[PDB]
Amino acid sequence: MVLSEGEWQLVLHVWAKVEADVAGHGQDILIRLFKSHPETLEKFDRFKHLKTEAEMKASEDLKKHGVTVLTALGAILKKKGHHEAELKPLAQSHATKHKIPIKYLEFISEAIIHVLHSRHPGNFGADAQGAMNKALELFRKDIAAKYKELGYQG
Ligand code: HEM
Repeated sequence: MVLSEGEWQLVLHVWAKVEADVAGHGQDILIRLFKSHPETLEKFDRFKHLKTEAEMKASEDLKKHGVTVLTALGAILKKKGHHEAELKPLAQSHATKHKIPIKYLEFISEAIIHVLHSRHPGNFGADAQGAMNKALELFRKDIAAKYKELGYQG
């Protein structure tokens, strides 16, 4: 699949808003993920024990990891499809070290869309949401392909 320049502009326009507060958005997204799909929390030996949203919000480690993840995702999106190099180390650690099924990548995609829709309604209309979904689907398709080459494909 290929996104048009118009679609990348919609994606990068809302992402610029997200970058005004990377830590806050990372927190909102991770918490949304963990509450909506509790099973995903089990994959993190570092956060596995967090029982409530209040505990999650209070976690300095969780906030730090949210920044790390959003920064990695941001670097990928800014490549506008030419992200092959960035995808390699990412696919290897998630397939081989962390063992994350593709199923989970869809869950986080949903969380990202949910959060952007809540915080940026004016820059996240139907067209902008379609563009973001297309960018995330592209990301998932490429990660899935790498998973297979690596001998995993979760
Ligand atoms: C947009 C999606 C994703 C991105 C960009 C991303 C990115 C990252 C990055 C950059 C790290 C740091 C170093 C490394 O590669 O290990 C990491 C670690 C990790 N990721 Fe992801 N990830 C994504 C999705 C997921 C999902 C959906 C899960 C689990 C449900 C997951 C679980 C983990 C775990 C268990 C670690 C290590 C945590 C630790 O002990 O420090 N990742 N991820």
